[PDB]
Amino acid sequence: PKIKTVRGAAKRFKKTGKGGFKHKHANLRHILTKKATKRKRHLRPKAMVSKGDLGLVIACLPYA
Amino acid sequence: MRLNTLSPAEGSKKAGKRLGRGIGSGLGKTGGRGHKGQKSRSGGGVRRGFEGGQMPLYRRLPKFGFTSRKAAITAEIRLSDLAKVEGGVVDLNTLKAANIIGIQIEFAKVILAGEVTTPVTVRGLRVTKGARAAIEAAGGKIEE
Amino acid sequence: ARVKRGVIARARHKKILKQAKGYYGARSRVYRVAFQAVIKAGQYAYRDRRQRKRQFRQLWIARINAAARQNGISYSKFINGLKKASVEIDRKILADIAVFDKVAFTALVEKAKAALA
Amino acid sequence: MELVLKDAQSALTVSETTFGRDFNEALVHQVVVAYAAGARQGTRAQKTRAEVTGSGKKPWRQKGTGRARSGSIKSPIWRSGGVTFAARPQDHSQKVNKKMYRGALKSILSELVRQDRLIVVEKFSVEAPKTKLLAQKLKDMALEDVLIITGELDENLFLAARNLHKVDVRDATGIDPVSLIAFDKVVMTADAVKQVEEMLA
RNA sequence: GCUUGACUGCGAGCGUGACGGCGCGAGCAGGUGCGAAAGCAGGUCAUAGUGAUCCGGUGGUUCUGAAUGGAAGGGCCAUC
RNA sequence: UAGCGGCGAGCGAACGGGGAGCAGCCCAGAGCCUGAAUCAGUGUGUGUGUUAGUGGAAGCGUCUGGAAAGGCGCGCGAUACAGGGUGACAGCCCCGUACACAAAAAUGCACAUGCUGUGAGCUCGAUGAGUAGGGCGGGACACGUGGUAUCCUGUCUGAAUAUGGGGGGACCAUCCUCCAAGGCUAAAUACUCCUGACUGACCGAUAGUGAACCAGUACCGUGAGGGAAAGGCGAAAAGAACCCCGGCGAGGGGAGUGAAAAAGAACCUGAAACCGUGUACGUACAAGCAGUGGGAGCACGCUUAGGCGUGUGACUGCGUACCUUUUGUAUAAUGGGUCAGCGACUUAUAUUCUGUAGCAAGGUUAACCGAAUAGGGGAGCCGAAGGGAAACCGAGUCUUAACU
Ligand SMILES: [K+]
Ligand SMILES: [K+]
Ligand SMILES: [K+]
Ligand SMILES: [K+]
Ligand SMILES: [K+]
Ligand SMILES: [K+]
Ligand SMILES: [K+]
Ligand SMILES: [K+]
Ligand SMILES: [K+]
Ligand SMILES: [K+]
Ligand SMILES: [K+]
Ligand SMILES: [K+]
Ligand SMILES: [K+]
Ligand SMILES: [K+]
Ligand SMILES: [K+]
Ligand SMILES: [Mg+2]
Ligand SMILES: [Mg+2]
Ligand SMILES: [Mg+2]
Ligand SMILES: [Mg+2]
Ligand SMILES: [Mg+2]
Ligand SMILES: [Mg+2]
Ligand SMILES: [Mg+2]
Ligand SMILES: [Mg+2]
Ligand SMILES: [Mg+2]
Ligand SMILES: [Mg+2]
Ligand SMILES: [Mg+2]
Ligand SMILES: [Mg+2]
Ligand SMILES: [Mg+2]
Ligand SMILES: [Mg+2]
Ligand SMILES: [Mg+2]
Ligand SMILES: [Mg+2]
Ligand SMILES: [Mg+2]
Ligand SMILES: [Mg+2]
Ligand SMILES: [Mg+2]
Ligand SMILES: [Mg+2]
Ligand SMILES: [Mg+2]
Ligand SMILES: [Mg+2]
Ligand SMILES: [Mg+2]
Ligand SMILES: [Mg+2]
Ligand SMILES: [Mg+2]
Ligand SMILES: [Mg+2]
Ligand SMILES: [Mg+2]
Ligand SMILES: [Mg+2]
Ligand SMILES: [Mg+2]
Ligand SMILES: [Mg+2]
Ligand SMILES: [Mg+2]
Ligand SMILES: [Mg+2]
Ligand SMILES: [Mg+2]
Ligand SMILES: [Mg+2]
Ligand SMILES: [Mg+2]
Ligand SMILES: [Mg+2]
Ligand SMILES: [Mg+2]
Ligand SMILES: [Mg+2]
Ligand SMILES: [Mg+2]
Ligand SMILES: [Mg+2]
Ligand SMILES: [Mg+2]
Ligand SMILES: [Mg+2]
Ligand SMILES: [Mg+2]
Ligand SMILES: [Mg+2]
Repeated sequence: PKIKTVRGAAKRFKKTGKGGFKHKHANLRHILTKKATKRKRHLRPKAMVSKGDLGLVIACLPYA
Repeated sequence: MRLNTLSPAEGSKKAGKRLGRGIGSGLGKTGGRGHKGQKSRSGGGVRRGFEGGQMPLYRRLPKFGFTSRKAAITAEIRLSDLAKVEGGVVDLNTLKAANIIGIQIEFAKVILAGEVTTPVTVRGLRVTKGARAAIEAAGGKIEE
Repeated sequence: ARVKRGVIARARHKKILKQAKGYYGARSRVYRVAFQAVIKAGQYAYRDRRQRKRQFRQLWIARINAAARQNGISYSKFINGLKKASVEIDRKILADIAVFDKVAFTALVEKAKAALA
Repeated sequence: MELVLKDAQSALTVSETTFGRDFNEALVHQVVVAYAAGARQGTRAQKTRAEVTGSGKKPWRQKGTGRARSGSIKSPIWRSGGVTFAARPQDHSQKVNKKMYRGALKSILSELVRQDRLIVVEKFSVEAPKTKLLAQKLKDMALEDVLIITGELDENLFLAARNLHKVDVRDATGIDPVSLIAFDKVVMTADAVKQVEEMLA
């Protein structure tokens, strides 16, 4: 049968033009008052999945 | 050319691995699985994304965004597609008739990709700044 | 495509049992035991192609020593003497001469002694 | 590209694309193998340990008997047990890309021409459905093992050919890659050559 | 003494991590404080004072809005 | 995919598109004209099938052999060279096969034509209430109560009824669309205890059914239930008259049959473990994985008369099996009494990468149609554009009031 997407992964990663994946940074959901504006500002843009983790993401998203 | 003088191309037919057929094969005994543990077992191995119990990457990162229903009914047309319609009048129905866009597409944009050389009239479609200049340079026109 | 193994299995077992001819008891009769015996015979044969070269040189040396000492010189001085005389005759041949041509061996000893003189 | 006739004395003209291309052995091989795979029926099965007739009772207790542990009388280790990877009916057919099929046929036909195995004729007919007549016609033409391709498949020639095992008679629509290779000679009517010309072009 | 730079948007480059992350940062834009001025200031001599994701709450933002206009709900930003 | 989801594991649509197949009607009611229609039922024609059957071509000589269908030579049939049998492999010996025919009787079907009931059509009405909806509890919907539409209803309630009502995914307005609470309806779809025919890169007696055989038997169990083993003389029984030893035995030796009896029924082939008889050599002062390297002697062959070969192996150097598991095993750790047979990385569908082939800014079709491995079918799918959560913009885009 067709492989099933890991649906939680599909909600967290989007494939980019050269076949990497963008994700949102962790640590910007709550407990924000104590965090420096600089730290939070750098967490706001999307980031690319690292080399070590790409295998895990690709396994989860066969139809990306 | 006989049924007993045909050969496959060199490199086209690699023999499959056969595990567990003795020492000389190089895949005897353990069959490439190493010694013991979950991965050596029949049916053995952990599920996709499992990292040993550490919160996995697809759960320690946050969800983001929503899915647009409008994006699914919006297409992009290349300049190369404009010559492929019948009659040199590009609109949503003529693009559908030429199999350029799907039946359920409601909105389409012409972008600067490929080349237009024939003169064409684009009707009821959005056109990029660059596509507009290319269509008009090729003698065409864009009707809003 | 069911494949029966009997013809090939028989030929393989018979090949091993033929190489185990002369071995004692189960070693010439029983495949499981004969197989181990044939492997070990092969391991020893490999080792002993090296050992054969050691054992023969040891034998030649012992005989040269006996013959040299009958002519009033030790092996170690005899060999040194031959090397100083530029005689390149090897130990297989010297030991052969020591047994089969004692006058020629004596001539080699006198050559060795002259080079040491 | 010219092909000459036999019963009429002419030089018919055909395409270099169809009847003059180089022999692509790898392509032809793939299509011939696919054709043989498509002939397979794939009808068989064995019984897994689930399907062998017998009870699910554990043959003897897990511990204490001094025997190897047993779970099922149907174990594939056991005489009368299941087949470990019991066969099921299979579909052995392969996909052949349409262009690869047509490319293979062009290679085959071009090679038949190069090897002087394609014989073009104006007409090939028999007066009656009599095997003796066709046998006489073929020995006249110095043919024994031959594929005969006609425009319209007539009853008389089809019936005359049936009991000659070395002879087969097709219409141009019924050509297949294996039969073009398998027969020693291929006889084509001028009509059939046109139809194969149009089919491949 | 005077003050709100414990600023907002960004950030060359670098450190440290398997990763998630964490850290240092001149400089650029806007607006600000102190100083006559050069200047200094994006918290505190530095290194501890912390908790991913989910689910939900509050404010902002017509980004989305299942016939259409709205709305609900969702997104995005801030925050709990 | 959209969604659902301790937003975990997992679950998973629809809209819309391409196909197969297509078929629409009746009551909730009178009247008018009439019973015409179409379905059934029950009769008889009419073909056409089924359940027995009939005919069905063409070969001889010679060689080998127990036997010819084989070899060799020369003929003949073929709308028949499917297949099976016959003393080895047969188009022409036999049974068939292609093809052409056949039914007293029963019966299926398709027509046509009698007959019983069913009653067409047309104006004029009518239009399913403890129901829809609601509250509570559950269930069903991909949808876990969620912002949750829609469906079902155990419980308590309860409309409007065409100027009316349902739905369009909370809800409202507008617009669109449909008409619940009565019912019938072929085809395309599912399956095979069973019957016929045909097929297989399916098995070939530990396989294939549990069962090739008097097997769901023997046997086991109070019972439900469990559940085997076990095929082959030969072409033909010509299955061994008769004689001899023996207990009027068993068993054997002759004779005879046969191509063969070491095919003799304990029967094709007849492996291995295992057990014997015979011969050569070794072995009764000698210590251990039993071999290996060296090696005398003896016996028997042999083509220089030479050594050479084969068997044996006194004496001597070296030398603690195999598997597994381990840091590490002669290990006194595991496993194996031996042999023979069987016994473990497969299959399907998705997906990615490599190789290879085709075509190439294109590539490829699925179901299905087609007698078609052809051909048709481009519905789709992947690719030629990305950025952004998204609207949206687009070789850019996002970020930000704006970017060095
Ligand atoms: K491996
Ligand atoms: K034929
Ligand atoms: K500043
Ligand atoms: K003959
Ligand atoms: K026959
Ligand atoms: K109710
Ligand atoms: K309405
Ligand atoms: K059974
Ligand atoms: K059985
Ligand atoms: K020894
Ligand atoms: K251990
Ligand atoms: K133990
Ligand atoms: K693959
Ligand atoms: K490929
Ligand atoms: K940029
Ligand atoms: Mg937030
Ligand atoms: Mg290895
Ligand atoms: Mg192991
Ligand atoms: Mg381990
Ligand atoms: Mg491992
Ligand atoms: Mg298991
Ligand atoms: Mg834990
Ligand atoms: Mg299309
Ligand atoms: Mg077989
Ligand atoms: Mg033996
Ligand atoms: Mg079985
Ligand atoms: Mg096709
Ligand atoms: Mg301080
Ligand atoms: Mg401090
Ligand atoms: Mg939750
Ligand atoms: Mg709306
Ligand atoms: Mg709506
Ligand atoms: Mg006949
Ligand atoms: Mg025979
Ligand atoms: Mg109604
Ligand atoms: Mg309702
Ligand atoms: Mg209700
Ligand atoms: Mg409700
Ligand atoms: Mg309810
Ligand atoms: Mg419920
Ligand atoms: Mg509603
Ligand atoms: Mg059986
Ligand atoms: Mg057998
Ligand atoms: Mg008797
Ligand atoms: Mg015999
Ligand atoms: Mg026989
Ligand atoms: Mg026998
Ligand atoms: Mg002694
Ligand atoms: Mg003593
Ligand atoms: Mg002893
Ligand atoms: Mg020792
Ligand atoms: Mg240990
Ligand atoms: Mg050791
Ligand atoms: Mg020990
Ligand atoms: Mg011991
Ligand atoms: Mg042990
Ligand atoms: Mg153990
Ligand atoms: Mg043991
Ligand atoms: Mg895009």
